[PDB]
Amino acid sequence: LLDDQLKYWVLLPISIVMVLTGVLKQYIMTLITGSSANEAQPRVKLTEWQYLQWAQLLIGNGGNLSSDAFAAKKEFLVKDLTGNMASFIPQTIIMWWVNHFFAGFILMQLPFPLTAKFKEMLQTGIICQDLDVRWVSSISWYFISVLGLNPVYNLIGLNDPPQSQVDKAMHAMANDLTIIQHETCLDNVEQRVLKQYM
Amino acid sequence: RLTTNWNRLILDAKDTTVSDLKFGFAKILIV
Amino acid sequence: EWAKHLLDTKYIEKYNIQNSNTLPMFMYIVFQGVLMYIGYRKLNSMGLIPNAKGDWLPWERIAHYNNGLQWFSD
Amino acid sequence: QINATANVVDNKKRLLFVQDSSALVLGLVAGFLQIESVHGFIWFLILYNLINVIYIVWICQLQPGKFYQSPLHDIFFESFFREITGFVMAWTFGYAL
Amino acid sequence: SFVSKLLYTVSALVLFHSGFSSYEFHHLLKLNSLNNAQGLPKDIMYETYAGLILFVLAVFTSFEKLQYLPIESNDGKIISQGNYLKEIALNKATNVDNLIGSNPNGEIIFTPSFVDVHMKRKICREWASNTVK
Amino acid sequence: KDLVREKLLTIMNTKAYTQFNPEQLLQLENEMKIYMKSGDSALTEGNYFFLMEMLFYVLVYRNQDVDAQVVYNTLRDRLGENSYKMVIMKATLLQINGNDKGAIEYLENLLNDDLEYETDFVTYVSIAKKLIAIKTTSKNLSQESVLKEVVALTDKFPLDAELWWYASEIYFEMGQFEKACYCLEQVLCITPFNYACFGRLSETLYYEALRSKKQTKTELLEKALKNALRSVELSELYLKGWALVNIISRELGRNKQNDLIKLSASKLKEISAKSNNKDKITAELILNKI
Repeated sequence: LLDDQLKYWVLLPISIVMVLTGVLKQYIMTLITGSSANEAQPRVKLTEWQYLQWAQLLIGNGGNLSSDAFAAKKEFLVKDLTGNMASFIPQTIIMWWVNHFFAGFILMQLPFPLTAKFKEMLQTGIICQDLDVRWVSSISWYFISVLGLNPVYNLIGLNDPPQSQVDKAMHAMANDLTIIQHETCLDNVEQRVLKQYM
Repeated sequence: RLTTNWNRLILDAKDTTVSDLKFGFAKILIV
Repeated sequence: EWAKHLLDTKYIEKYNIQNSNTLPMFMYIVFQGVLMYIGYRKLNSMGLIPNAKGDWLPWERIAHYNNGLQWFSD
Repeated sequence: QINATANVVDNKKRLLFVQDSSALVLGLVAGFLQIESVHGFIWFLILYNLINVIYIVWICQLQPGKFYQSPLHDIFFESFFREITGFVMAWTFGYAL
Repeated sequence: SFVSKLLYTVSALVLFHSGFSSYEFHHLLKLNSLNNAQGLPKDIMYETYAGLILFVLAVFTSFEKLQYLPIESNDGKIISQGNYLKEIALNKATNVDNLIGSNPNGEIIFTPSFVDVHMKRKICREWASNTVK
Repeated sequence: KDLVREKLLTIMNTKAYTQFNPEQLLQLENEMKIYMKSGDSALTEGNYFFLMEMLFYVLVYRNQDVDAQVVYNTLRDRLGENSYKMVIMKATLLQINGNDKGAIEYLENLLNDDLEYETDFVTYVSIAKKLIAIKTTSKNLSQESVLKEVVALTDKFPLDAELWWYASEIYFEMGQFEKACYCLEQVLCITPFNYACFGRLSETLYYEALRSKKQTKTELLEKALKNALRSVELSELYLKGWALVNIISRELGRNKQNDLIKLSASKLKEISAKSNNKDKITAELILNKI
C-alpha cells in the first residue's frame, strides 16, 4: 500500500493530544483535591486525637529502645486514655472522539505480527475482510498509546468511627503492648556494633 | 551529505498536479 | 561539641531542686500463580491463542501447481 | 537490620529517568533499521541489557547494593512493563518513517 | 559550558538530520521503485550508530560526581565525595550530612522560637559593641 | 553558581543561621544576596519565598533592620498575612519596631479566635511557641517558663519534639537531671532516628551519675555506654557519640572497652581528620589532651 501524507494530521495530533490531555489531567486532578485544613471545629477533639496518635507511634517508635522505660509509660497510658474517575472521564470520552473524527483509514503498519482476532477488532473503519495481519486502522495507534506513555510523562516531568469504644479498643492495645513484645535493644547494641563498622 | 542537505535546509498549499503523477493517475492511453 | 566537650573535660557540679512539672513458604508462589492462570484461561483464550491453525495463515506455504508451465492464452 | 531511608526515593527515581531516557530513543533506531518483529525484539533486549550493565558500570560504581534495595532485582526486571510498551510506541512511530 | 546539554542538542539534532537523510533515501527507495514498476543504507547505518552512541554518552554527563562546600566556613574548602549518587544505608547517609555541620533534625535541636527573640535584641547590642571590632 | 542554593536549601530546613556568629552571619547575608539577586534560575517558587523570608529573618538577625521591612513588604503579596509565617513576621516587627509588647494581646485574641480552629494545629503550635518566646522576655527568665510550657505542652501538644527538647535545657541547667532523661526518651518516641538526642540522653545520665552513688554510678555509666553505642549505629563519623563512648571508656578503661577505645580511636581520628571543620578543633582537643 501507499498511504499519503496524513502522517501530519493524525499521528502527530494523536501523540500531541495524549501529551497535553495527560498533563492537563494531572493538573486537573491536583486542582480538584484540596484540603486546606484539617477542619474548623473546637480545640479538644483534634487534641485528644493527637494524644491517640502519640499512643499509636508509641506502639511503633517508642516500643523498641525502652527496656528500662517500657513500664513507666503504661501507667500513664491507661490513665490518660481512660483515579477511577480519572480513568473513566478522559479516555472513554476520547475513544468516542477518535472514532468520530478519525475513521476509515489504514494509518500505518505495526512492525509485529499480531494474531487474526487482533485484526478482527482494530480495523472497524475499513470494510475489507482479508486485508492482512499487520496493517491497522487509526484507532489501533491510540490503543498502543495509552499503555506506552508513562516514560513521556516522566520525561517531560511529572510526579504523583465510634468516639469512645475505639478509644477502648486502643486501650486494649495499650494492654496488649505491655508484654506482647519487649524488643531486644539496649542489650545487643554492643554485639551489633562490634558486628559492623570494621 | 552534510553539504547537500544543509543547502536543502537553508505552508501546505495542497497542489494537485504532483499528487496525480505520484499515484499513477497521469497516464497515456494508446487506443 | 565546642562547648559540650569543654563542659565535659572539666568537672561540673551545678544542680539544684526544682518542681519540673512534678512528673512521675512456597505457598505464596503457588497461590499467586493461579491468578496468572485465570486471565489467560478466561479472556486471552477468548480468541487470542497462538498455536491453533488459524494463526499460521500468513505463514502458510504458497501451493505450487504448474512450476514448469505458463498457459498464455486469450 | 539494614537501615532504609527516604534518600533512596531520589536515586531510585533517578534511575527511572536514565532508563526511560534510554527507552524512547530505542524504537526509533529500530524503525530506521526498517526491521521485522522478532529481529526487533532481540535487538531491543541486547541494547536494553547492555545499557543496564553499563549503567551499573558508570553511574553506579559497580556497587548496585548500597544504592538500592534488591538491586539485582531492580536493574533488570523492575519497570520492565513500564517501558516495553513505551518502546512499542517508539518502534511504531519510528518504523512509519 | 559542559558537554551534556550540548550533547543532548547535537544528538537530538544529528538523529533529526539522520532522520531527514533517511527520509530522502527511504522515501526515494519506494517512490523511485514506482518508476521501476515497484523496483547507501550503509553509511546511513554508520552515522546512525554514531548518533545512538553519542546520545547514550549524552545521558551520562548529565550525572556528575557530587561535590559540596562546608556550611560554617566562608572560604571555598570544596568537599568532594568522589561519588555520583546518594546511598541508602542510614549510617553513612547520616555521614554525608555530618561532613556538613548540619542536622536534618534541625529545628528540634535549635528551637528557633525561644532563641530568636532574645537573639535579635542581644545580637544588635552585641555587634554594636563589636562595631569597633 | 547553582551550588550556592544547596546551602540555602540546608539553611531553610536546618535554621543554621540561628547559631551563627554575627561575623559569619553578616558574611552569610552578603553571600546570599548576590546569589538571591543573580542566580534566579531553575528554583521553585516555594523555595523562592522560603528563601525570601529566610532573608527577612537573617536581616532581623542582622544589626541593620530597615531592610527587613523591605523584604516583608515584598513578601506580603501572597496569602495576605493569615498564614503562620506572617503572624510571626508581624509579631516580631511590632515587638522590635518600638520595643512595645503590643503584638501579644493582638495575638492573644487570635488564640481565642483559634478556639474554633480557624487555622491548622501546627499554626497555633508555633504561635504558642513564639508567644512564650515573647513572654520569657516579659518575664525575663525563670524555671516557671517550663511550668508555662506544661499548660501549653501537656495540655495541648505532646507531639512537638522541640517543646520537650527545650524543656530538657531548663531542667538540665539547674533542675533535676533525671526528667531530662524522660523527656529525651519522649523525643525518641516522636522521631525514631534523632542521633543527637542520643548523645544528649547519655550526657544527662553521665552528669546525673557524677552526683550519684557508686552502684548508681556504674549503672548509669553502663546505660550511658549503651545509649552512646545507640548513637553509633545511626552514624559512622558522628563526633559526639564516638566521643562520649571514648569519654566513659577513659573514665573506666576496662579491658573490653580498651579494645573499643582502639576502635573508637581509629574512628575518632578519622573524624578528627580535616574532612570536618572547626568541630575538629574540639575533637582533637580531647583526643590529644588526654
